[PDB]
Amino acid sequence: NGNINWNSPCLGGMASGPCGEQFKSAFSCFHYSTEEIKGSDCVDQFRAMQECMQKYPDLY
Amino acid sequence: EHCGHLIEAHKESMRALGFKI
Repeated sequence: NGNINWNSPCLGGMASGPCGEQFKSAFSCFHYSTEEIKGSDCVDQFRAMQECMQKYPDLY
Repeated sequence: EHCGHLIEAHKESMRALGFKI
């Protein structure tokens, strides 16, 4: 797999809430890649994380 | 240890992509 293990402090606080899966999906898509930039091949997951968290400031 | 050693890069990369895409 190569997964994150989501108990890690403050990363776990983004891997949570309404948009937690957008963090799971974005940061796993990046960690599976390691090309050059955070999600250079994955931008739709990080875009969904913006598109989700732009609804929710401090809600979770 | 402190909380979130990659967390500014989490927030600021999703902001930078929030401007770029």
